[PDB]
Amino acid sequence: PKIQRTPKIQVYSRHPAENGKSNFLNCYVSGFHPSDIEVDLLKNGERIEKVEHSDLSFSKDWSFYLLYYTEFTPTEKDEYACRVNHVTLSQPKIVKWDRD
Amino acid sequence: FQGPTSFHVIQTSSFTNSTWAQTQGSGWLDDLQIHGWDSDSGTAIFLKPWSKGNFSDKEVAELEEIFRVYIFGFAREVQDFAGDFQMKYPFEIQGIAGCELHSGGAIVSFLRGALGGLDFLSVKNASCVPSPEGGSRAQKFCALIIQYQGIMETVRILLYETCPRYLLGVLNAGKADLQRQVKPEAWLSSGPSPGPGRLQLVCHVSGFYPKPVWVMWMRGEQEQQGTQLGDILPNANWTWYLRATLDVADGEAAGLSCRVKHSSLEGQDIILYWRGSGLN
Ligand SMILES: *[C@@H]1O[C@H](CO[C@@H]2O[C@@H](C)[C@@H](O)[C@@H](O)[C@@H]2O)[C@@H](O[C@@H]2O[C@H](CO)[C@@H](O[C@@H]3O[C@H](CO[C@H]4O[C@H](CO)[C@@H](O)[C@H](O)[C@@H]4O)[C@@H](O)[C@H](O[C@H]4O[C@H](CO)[C@@H](O)[C@H](O)[C@@H]4O)[C@@H]3O)[C@H](O)[C@H]2NC(C)=O)[C@H](O[C@@H]2O[C@@H](C)[C@@H](O)[C@@H](O)[C@@H]2O)[C@H]1NC(C)=O
Ligand SMILES: CCCCCCCCCCCCC/C=C/[C@@H](O)[C@H](CO[C@@H]1O[C@H](CO)[C@@H](O[C@@H]2O[C@H](CO)[C@H](O)[C@H](O)[C@H]2O)[C@H](O)[C@H]1O)NC(=O)CCCCCCCCCCCCCCCCC
Ligand SMILES: *[C@@H]1O[C@H](CO[C@@H]2O[C@@H](C)[C@@H](O)[C@@H](O)[C@@H]2O)[C@@H](O[C@@H]2O[C@H](CO)[C@@H](O)[C@H](O)[C@H]2NC(C)=O)[C@H](O)[C@H]1NC(C)=O
Ligand SMILES: [Cl-]
Ligand SMILES: [Cl-]
Ligand code: NA
Repeated sequence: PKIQRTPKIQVYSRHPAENGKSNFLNCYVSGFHPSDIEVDLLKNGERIEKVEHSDLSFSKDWSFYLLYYTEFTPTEKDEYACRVNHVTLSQPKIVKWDRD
Repeated sequence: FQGPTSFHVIQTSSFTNSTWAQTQGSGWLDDLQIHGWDSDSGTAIFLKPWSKGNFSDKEVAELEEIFRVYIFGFAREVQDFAGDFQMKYPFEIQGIAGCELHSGGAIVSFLRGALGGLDFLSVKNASCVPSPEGGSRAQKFCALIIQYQGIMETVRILLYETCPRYLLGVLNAGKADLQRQVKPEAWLSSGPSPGPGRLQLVCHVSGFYPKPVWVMWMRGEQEQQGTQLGDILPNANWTWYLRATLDVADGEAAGLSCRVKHSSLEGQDIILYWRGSGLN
């Protein structure tokens, strides 16, 4: 009734990245507690306004999870990321998208 | 039949202080959301045209009223009792209740509750059962709740009588979406791994529905036991993404392939072949 859980943050594209081809960028935030959380998707460090997200849910161990997504067109140079703030974080945690 | 086999509603009630609490709620078929709860109106949002299952509008409205009254009363009662229960603010309560269809046809119902992210209580054969993690606090709660006229009877009816017929009606009403088959796409990538002359190969599988999937790194007909599965991650619009990785010596990556089996493929497995020296 007391131990807080820091969010796990996973950033991935819906389809394999192809420069110039439209795609979708996903940020899955999970395993956190309590539920209050702030999530933004960034393009070259700037907040994307047209972002959608799921209604709050939680897993079997009661940890919350949320999916944030936006349409995006990857390029060779542009950088995308997911920026999260939670009570467990001193400052926002930024996880960059890695097509690998 | 394929697709989800369970319906459940969830509750998250966040108590900021003695005078401020807010509740979020929703309805689900396994991990697929089918209902939202609109706190602006105190009513449900039906996310699919078939989300009411076989229920009449009157019964749906009666259930929304039950939930509205419950959400309001719950916050109020917990604020009144918070002192009696040695409760420090802020705190969060979670609940989940529903039913699931098993092989052989039995439908089993459940209700669980949490405090501070830990199990607190459950409902076992129409009775409030305190969880050990809830300690004496959960014991006091179980003794308190049963004193409230009608509450346990309404829970009993909803869990063991209303939920099973709802579940069956909605699994039938939603079958064209719930039992659709959506083919995955798959691709390979590679990356460095910590060991000397060690590489990590990645088989990506995305866009499949229903959720069950089989992905394996292979050498001809030999399944590579070293295959490591990632967590199944959601996409928007009811599909999933999964990565299967393999850690391999540099000179032994040649000959590897990734094999994907999914219900949608009609026995035509996807097979991707890893090729060396940067040839994709
Ligand atoms: C929403 O759907 C529910 C599921 O309906 C079925 O499935 C869907 C997918 C479609 O294929 C539908 O066509 C189909 O009906 C409905 O719930 C079900 O209703 C039926 C009756 O229509 C009911 O069957 C009755 O069952 C009892 C036995 O029930 C006990 O025993 C069984 C095990 O054997 C146990 O599982 C049950 O839990 C009970 O313990 C039986 O005595 C009845 O027989 C009498 O009636 C039949 C005519 O139907 C007659 O031939 C006989 O001779 C006899 O007189 C009958 O077989 C289902 O059991 C019930 N199933 C569930 C899980 O509840 C649902 O219907 C509404 O609720 C019902 C409980 C009942 O009150 C109905 O009249 C209601 O309309 C439907 N709508 C809503 C709003 O929920
Ligand atoms: C720990 C064991 C269970 C755990 C959770 C249970 C409660 C948790 C903590 C509760 C503390 C206090 C919370 C407040 C509770 C209450 O505020 C309220 C009501 O309050 C008074 O109750 C009276 C009951 O008779 C009621 O009377 C009705 O009045 C009407 C007009 O007069 C009609 O006439 C009716 O026929 C008549 O019944 C009266 O309104 C009302 O005021 N909730 C409840 O009813 C029970 C809570 C139910 C919600 C949670 C259970 C979830 C179970 C769900 C499974 C899935 C649902 C089925 C699928 C459908 C989906 C489309
Ligand atoms: C209980 O909390 C409410 C809710 O707002 C909280 O306070 C905000 C300033 C911020 O910390 C939020 O995250 C919290 O949820 C308090 O209501 C606020 O009261 C202050 C002054 O009392 C006022 O300036 C704000 O506008 C109010 N905001 C809202 C949303 O009502 C409330 O006063 C707290 N009550 C007690 C008794 O401490
Ligand atoms: Cl409400
Ligand atoms: Cl599924
Ligand atoms: Na209301």
